[PDB]
Amino acid sequence: QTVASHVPFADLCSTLERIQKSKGRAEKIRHFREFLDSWRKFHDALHKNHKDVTDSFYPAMRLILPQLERERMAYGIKETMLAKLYIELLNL
DNA sequence: AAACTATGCATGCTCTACTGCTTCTGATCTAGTCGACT
Repeated sequence: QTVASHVPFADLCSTLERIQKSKGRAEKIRHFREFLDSWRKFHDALHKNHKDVTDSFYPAMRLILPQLERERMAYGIKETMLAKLYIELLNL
């Protein structure tokens, strides 16, 4: 019953887009804090009955900070490979 | 004078081979990524 299974990726993408659009640091910090607080409240609500929980903010934190990813090996797809795959798949 | 048989022709179906054109597949080759070394 991980929290990440109830959080659409669209919400995280929208939060990141709002953070990027904002100019002042205050707005970015406010958006991130609101998202984290919502996640924490949902986590508390979900795990009321469970005693030992391994669920955390890792699923979103790893995506927010890809430069700190070490569990996942190199994807092997750089910009050129990604462009080639997009061209082939989209049938452009 | 009548019946049987040798001879031949015309045509459809089938195996077998050969020549040539087109397409598919195995083999011969450069770009991208990770890694080794110095």
